[PDB]
Amino acid sequence: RISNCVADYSVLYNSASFSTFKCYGVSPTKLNDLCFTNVYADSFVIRGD
Amino acid sequence: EVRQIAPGQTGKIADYNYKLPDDFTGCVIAWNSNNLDYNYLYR
Repeated sequence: RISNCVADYSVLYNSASFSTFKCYGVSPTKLNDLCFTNVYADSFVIRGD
Repeated sequence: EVRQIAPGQTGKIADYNYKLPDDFTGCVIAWNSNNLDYNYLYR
């Protein structure tokens, strides 16, 4: 969980470093606009397939 | 980078360089060109 921050989804939205940036439910543009109650994120690593 | 350069465009290709609007279109074919003809750039 994260809070107590200020976000900038911009550098991730444009800097394509995030390769397979495929998303749902939202506009990965309007991501740098909308605000949320709270966030959660899981991370991991897997094979290339 | 077919999926990259395509409708459903998003990325520096789109904003920076090149993304024509969404109109019903076809696609491009496969070949060798760096070593079948390099230093060539986007916009």
